[PDB]
Amino acid sequence: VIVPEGTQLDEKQHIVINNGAEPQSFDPHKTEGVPESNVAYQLLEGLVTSDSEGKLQPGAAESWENTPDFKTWTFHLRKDAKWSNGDPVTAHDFVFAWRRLVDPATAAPYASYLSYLQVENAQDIIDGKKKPAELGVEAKDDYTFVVHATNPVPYAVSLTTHQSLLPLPQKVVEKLGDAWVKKENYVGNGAYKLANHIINEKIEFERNPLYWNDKETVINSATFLAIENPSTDVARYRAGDLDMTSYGLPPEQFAKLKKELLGEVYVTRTLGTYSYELNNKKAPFDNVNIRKALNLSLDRNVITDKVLGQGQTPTYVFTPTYIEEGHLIQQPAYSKEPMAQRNEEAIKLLEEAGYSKANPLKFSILYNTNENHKKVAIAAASMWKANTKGLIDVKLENQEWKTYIDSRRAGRYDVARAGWHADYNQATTFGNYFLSNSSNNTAKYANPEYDKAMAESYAATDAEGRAKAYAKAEEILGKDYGIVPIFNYVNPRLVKPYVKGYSGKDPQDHIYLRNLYIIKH
Amino acid sequence: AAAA
Repeated sequence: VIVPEGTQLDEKQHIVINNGAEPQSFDPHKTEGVPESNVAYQLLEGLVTSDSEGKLQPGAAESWENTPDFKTWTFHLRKDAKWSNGDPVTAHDFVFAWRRLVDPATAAPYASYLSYLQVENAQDIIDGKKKPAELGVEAKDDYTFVVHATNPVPYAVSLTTHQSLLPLPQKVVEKLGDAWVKKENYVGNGAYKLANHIINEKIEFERNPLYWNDKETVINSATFLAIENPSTDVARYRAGDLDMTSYGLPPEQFAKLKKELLGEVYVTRTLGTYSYELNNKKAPFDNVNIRKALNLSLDRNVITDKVLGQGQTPTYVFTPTYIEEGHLIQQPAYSKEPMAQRNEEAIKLLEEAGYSKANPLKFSILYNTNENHKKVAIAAASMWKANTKGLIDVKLENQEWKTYIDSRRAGRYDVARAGWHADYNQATTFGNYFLSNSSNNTAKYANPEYDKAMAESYAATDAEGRAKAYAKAEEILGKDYGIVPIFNYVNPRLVKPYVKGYSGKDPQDHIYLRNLYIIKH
Repeated sequence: AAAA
């Protein structure tokens, strides 16, 4: 079906993809990053999934509907679908998984996701006020899963594609606990299963013959690598030892790669924002005046045009304004001032805060080991020093991905490199991040007025009303200088000419092995 | 999702 008629498929159907880092975990309730989701999406499948262009398609649910108030969501599950051990996939698995997500005992980084979906009692369960069984989801019968929201969520279906809402094999997890995730124990309902895992080297996938749609799966086996540095990724690609890079390429090589690798360079415009997150509860970044100084004195065009130059676009707000219902979000006024004015304002604010050339503002930029991040941090450090005439002095601190995520979540940072990719193609995937009570909010940003602005969106009865509430939230977040937004992403990748089914058009840039195929000639 |  996915293969055009007549196409000469290769016999082996093996692919090697750089996944970029060692994942924290293969349990979708214990993770929050792209490396993790890329693994989970091969092994498990939720209600709805997506094609190579990011368009929604039936997953574990073959049909679904909503009540006209957008509060009741009913999903019709496939009657003959099975887990990789032969157990049936039922609505009970979904009830089980979604309860486990908000269960405080799970301590899930994405606990808040069912709060974002406005599911009855989700927030109360997260807050320890109600038992997980009180969650407003139910198995009306073995193949009918119903979601009950307290507010209208017209974008509900798009949320259900996220890794945090993947089903888990209840019978297995209830018996094994957290140990279900070990390779010997793992059971899933996705297109692949784990053949091997060597920490810091590779993850090997093999076909799950019990996947409901195995007959349309083409790739037989795949390897995910964990290569942190884009230049190493490119080197392995050019040695013919991997087939698809991760979504970073070395800026200084980019031009020549386009010239030499005709039709192998893909650049996807994605719903993503690259920021420096400020720790709003750690001195001195609890001071709005300093957060403001850092924003004024960072020239985004230097990073996008001079350091990277691959199509990244400067931004000064968190939400990408091209996301659906994002269109009324405004770039802040200072972004239109000349750098000379901005820098003069920044220097005043830092002097008022008691910094000088002799006693500069000192802090570290925490980032995950990646030469491209290092380059951006070097440029940021350099701009902040020069633009403030010596009143900021910035050190770099790189940590392995797992450690970096831990450090951010633990608040053990001053300023951290941060990228947020949309979980679903609607503005709240960004706006929800900065709610006071969001499990994703590692900035420790909290403004009741922000929360109130966001809450007004559920009182709106149309897209315009929602888009106005999102604009007001972003305004509030901007006046607080809660973070330092830098750019909206592109995702440059190399893909070999014999790899088919990668579009360059998926705004979330997922790679599902079930969407790919290797051609012969 | 947090981007690598």
